Amino acid sequence: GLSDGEWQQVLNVWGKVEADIAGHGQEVLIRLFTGHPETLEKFDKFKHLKTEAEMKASEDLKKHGTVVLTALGGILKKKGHHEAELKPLAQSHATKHKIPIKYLEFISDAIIHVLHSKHPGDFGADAQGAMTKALELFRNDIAAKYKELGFQ
Ligand code: HEM
Repeated sequence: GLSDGEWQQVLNVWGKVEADIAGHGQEVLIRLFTGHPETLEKFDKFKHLKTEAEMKASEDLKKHGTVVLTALGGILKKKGHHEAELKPLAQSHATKHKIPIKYLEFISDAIIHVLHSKHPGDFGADAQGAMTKALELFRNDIAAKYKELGFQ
């Protein structure tokens, strides 16, 4: 649950992402894959990537980064009223991709890391607080659907 002022911070930060969605999406996935190499094994189309240089050179990884952040941005713009947008993603990630909630924690922290890396000194403590709360809400509502499905 976020206040109006917190949502305003989230959507202000998101403007930074929308200026370069592919570059942000690429770096988020690279941070996930290099920090948590077990996550790469869930992607049949990226498991061939052995080095970060190959990851950086992969145009399909940048494409998928655009898909991921476009979906997340659509959810964030609903300011919590995201049941219709979130349900299909919860279902596909639990039942088809088999993504444990832990990996959603990993990618949430990766987003925070990338924002500081690309905007050092321009991602203030209030903005980090609000973005963190928004990603916690996203993860918590996914977790509720995971529990319904019995997925661990
Ligand atoms: C912010 C969190 C995430 C968002 C918004 C997101 C979004 C998406 C979307 C929109 C798709 C394509 C449609 C679909 O299959 O539902 C997708 C596919 C997929 N996601 Fe995610 N995802 C997220 C996190 C993760 C994480 C953490 C993992 C694994 C560590 C993951 C694994 C996958 C896989 C394996 C696919 C299929 C890729 C393919 O072969 O095309 N997702 N995701």
